Amino acid sequence: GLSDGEWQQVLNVWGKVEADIAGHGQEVLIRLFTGHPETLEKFDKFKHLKTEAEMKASEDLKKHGTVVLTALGGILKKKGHHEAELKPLAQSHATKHKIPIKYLEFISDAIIHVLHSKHPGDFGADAQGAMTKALELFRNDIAAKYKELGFQ
Ligand code: HEM
Repeated sequence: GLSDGEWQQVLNVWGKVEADIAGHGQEVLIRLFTGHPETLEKFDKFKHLKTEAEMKASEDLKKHGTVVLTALGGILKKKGHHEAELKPLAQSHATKHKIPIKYLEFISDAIIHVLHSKHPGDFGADAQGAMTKALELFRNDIAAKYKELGFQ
């Protein structure tokens, strides 16, 4: 649950992402894959990537980064009223991709890391607080659907 002022911070930060969605999406996935190499094994189309240089050179990884952040941005713009947008993603990630909630924690922290890396000194403590709360809400509502499905 976020206040109006917190949502305003989230959507202000998101403007930074929308200026370069592919570059942000690429770096988020690279941070996930290099920090948590077990996550790469869930992607049949990226498991061939052995080095970060190959990851950086992969145009399909940048494409998928655009898909991921476009979906997340659509959810964030609903300011919590995201049941219709979130349900299909919860279902596909639990039942088809088999993504444990832990990996959603990993990618949430990766987003925070990338924002500081690309905007050092321009991602203030209030903005980090609000973005963190928004990603916690996203993860918590996914977790509720995971529990319904019995997925661990
Ligand atoms: C912010 C969190 C995430 C968002 C918004 C997101 C979004 C998406 C979307 C929109 C798709 C394509 C449609 C679909 O299959 O539902 C997708 C596919 C997929 N996601 Fe995610 N995802 C997220 C996190 C993760 C994480 C953490 C993992 C694994 C560590 C993951 C694994 C996958 C896989 C394996 C696919 C299929 C890729 C393919 O072969 O095309 N997702 N995701």
